[PDB]
Amino acid sequence: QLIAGEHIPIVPVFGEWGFVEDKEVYEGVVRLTKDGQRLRNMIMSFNAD
Amino acid sequence: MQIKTKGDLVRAALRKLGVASDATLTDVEPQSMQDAVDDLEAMMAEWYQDGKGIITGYVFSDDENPPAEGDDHGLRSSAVSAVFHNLACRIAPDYALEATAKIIATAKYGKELLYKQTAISRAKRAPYPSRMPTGSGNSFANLNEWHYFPGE
Repeated sequence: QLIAGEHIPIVPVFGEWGFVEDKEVYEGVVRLTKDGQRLRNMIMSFNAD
Repeated sequence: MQIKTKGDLVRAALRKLGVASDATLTDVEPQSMQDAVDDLEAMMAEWYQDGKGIITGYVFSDDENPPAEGDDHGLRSSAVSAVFHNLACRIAPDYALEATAKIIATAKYGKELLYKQTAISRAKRAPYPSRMPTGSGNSFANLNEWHYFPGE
């Protein structure tokens, strides 16, 4: 089905975007704190125990 | 080893005590030897707490085959000295005796040396707790969604 326009109607928004080795990588602000936050959750749970 | 049977172990224990040996002019009547073999079986069974004690390779005699004496003990070359020194210490009270200080020291040394290797094997570290994160630097686990250690 032909649609209107010359461009694909989907617009993407990227955060920290790039190519590492012919492979796309995009990152927000959360991907990089998961380790510290999981550790903090674990230590707080140990202390509550 | 020349000491290959439970009775050989008992004979070595008695010789260490000085009660009876191949050179003596008086010997223990075989009921005494049977009692000593029963003492040895009881001691070894108490050591080997149904698989959770001291591992030696000792083969417990079966009641069907009648004489326990004459059965090979199955011990390695390095456990015979410890076992028969402890046996001398254990069956000294039958003959109104007290094992001498050297025999007691050798018995302690032999028992500790017997448990040394099994202790080294049993000294193991438990796995990571179930609430321990795997880490984002492991790549494979992060991509497989295995973010936490299983545990137990």
